[PDB]
Amino acid sequence: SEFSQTALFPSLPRTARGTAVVLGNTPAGDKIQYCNGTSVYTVPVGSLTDTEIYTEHSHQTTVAKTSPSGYYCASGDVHGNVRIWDTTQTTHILKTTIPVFSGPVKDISWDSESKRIAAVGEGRERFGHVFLFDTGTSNGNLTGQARAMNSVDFKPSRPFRIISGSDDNTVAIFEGPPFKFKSTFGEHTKFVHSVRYNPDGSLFASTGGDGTIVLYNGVDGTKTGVFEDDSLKNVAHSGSVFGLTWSPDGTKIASASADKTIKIWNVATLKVEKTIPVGTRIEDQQLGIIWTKQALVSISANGFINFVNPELGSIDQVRYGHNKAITALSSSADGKTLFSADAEGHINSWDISTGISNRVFPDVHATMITGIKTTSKGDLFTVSWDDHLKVVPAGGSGVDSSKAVANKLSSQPLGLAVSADGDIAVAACYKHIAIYSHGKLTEVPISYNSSCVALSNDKQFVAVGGQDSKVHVYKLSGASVSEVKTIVHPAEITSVAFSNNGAFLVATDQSRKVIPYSVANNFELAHTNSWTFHTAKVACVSWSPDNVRLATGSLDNSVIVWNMNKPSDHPIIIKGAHAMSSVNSVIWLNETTIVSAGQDSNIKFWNVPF
Repeated sequence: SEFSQTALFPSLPRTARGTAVVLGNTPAGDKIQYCNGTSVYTVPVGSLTDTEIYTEHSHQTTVAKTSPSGYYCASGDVHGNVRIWDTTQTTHILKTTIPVFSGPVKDISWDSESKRIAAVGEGRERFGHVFLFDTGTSNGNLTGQARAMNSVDFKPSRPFRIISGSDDNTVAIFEGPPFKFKSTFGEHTKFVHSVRYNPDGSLFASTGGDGTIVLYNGVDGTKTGVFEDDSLKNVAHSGSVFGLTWSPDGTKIASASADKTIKIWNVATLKVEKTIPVGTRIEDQQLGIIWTKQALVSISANGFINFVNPELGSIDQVRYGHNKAITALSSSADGKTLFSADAEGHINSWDISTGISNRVFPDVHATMITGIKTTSKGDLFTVSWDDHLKVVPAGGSGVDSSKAVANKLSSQPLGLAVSADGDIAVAACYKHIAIYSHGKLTEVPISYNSSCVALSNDKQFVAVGGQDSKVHVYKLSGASVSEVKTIVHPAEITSVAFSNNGAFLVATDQSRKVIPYSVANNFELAHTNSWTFHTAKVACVSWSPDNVRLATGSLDNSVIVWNMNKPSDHPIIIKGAHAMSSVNSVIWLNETTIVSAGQDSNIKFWNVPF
């Protein structure tokens, strides 16, 4: 009512080296599903801003699958929980939730009728469970394999069957309902990571650590062939195969491997038609893959989403982003570009209007970036816990990190402020106020530990928040500072910002207070009202271009919009702006538009009318 979300640049899937990423998809195949944090993402192969998120799991999400009917989605987590919910409405009403076993769910499978669900993983009491979706009633017994079950799939045609892959190196097949163990197959010599039936259920294939792909008769599970690459010796891949998927017509199979390639195989000839190399880096290993009626997607170890053109044997599109906590944002002066930085030093550029992303490479930092700022000349200023302040030139690749000027800092940078043109940059460090201008770094030692910084638009003031529960305001001339005000807070300062017109300075502290000061009144309190609505640490603050409204992001998952003109009015509270996640950064793109980023790797845009 008082606000609405206009867009989302979604988190990439969570990844773990040498671990499979299982994807789900909608009936039309127009959208895929994957997980990060405690959420389930439904990403369209069409849009880049209309992804949908479902965040009701209380534990780290592992896999999510939408029913053939398309009305429901069954998602599991590391604790063995499987939630079944409506995907059609913004309410996502829970139909059923059930703890299938004590341990992480690794894969889930809906049956053709959308009446049954099979879940496999690492339980103490069992590695798999099959039950009716609406009632939660057991539909059989998946006992049979000795170790964790990594993959599971229903035979889409009658007579119904269920196949599974396990860490015991075996493939198992069950018949029913009620489902019961039928047989085990031992073609594989290492962990089985993926087992899948073709669209008509006449056949299914398996693959895993041994790098081989075996083909089987869908009803009895008798081996009918193996896919081998003529360029290799009796194997399909030169390393572990984390997943395989069938083309819509069932004539081809695509596999994703640790050998950094995606291969398209012809089912009839059992030969590889095309090998699609992603790159030479360990980040290029392929950990998951899925072929829908509208797209073939493969996931890199770095989280990137690769759209494959099976016909041309090439990568059509690649979506970048983040799967680790976003820690800083900056938007271009012209409002067309947004830069985002994360806890692991990765930076992405985004076209604000389209959502198209670009990953800065090589990385500007190998660790935690606590500040980033773009300037009117394309330069990109950054500070990181590798104790450096770097300036990266622009649009030649867009940001040739390869030509960034690095400057070692004396102490850890916790905040960054840079003038519009990049003439002056100031970094609040643990034991210094670092100033960079005209290619020279000057570091003023301070007797307190700073926590944040803000530079006034006219470049005359520098406000430094401190762990001494004080806001130190200085008049700046070159790298020479003169303190003109020391503002006392009841707790440690967490963030600061000057309004564009320089009329106000706002500071937030660990007591959860948000306090603005009148610069014209020598930094005296602008109002007596207590703006203490956040129920958790305030992590960031930013002013609207109107110099009246401001916004704060907090560890309590919300963004709050404050109004300097009506201090006693209740503020606008976007509750759960970033569900189960802290809002680390916020910026006003215009008088009624805010962009937020959180620990959840999500970047959200909000419209907040006057």
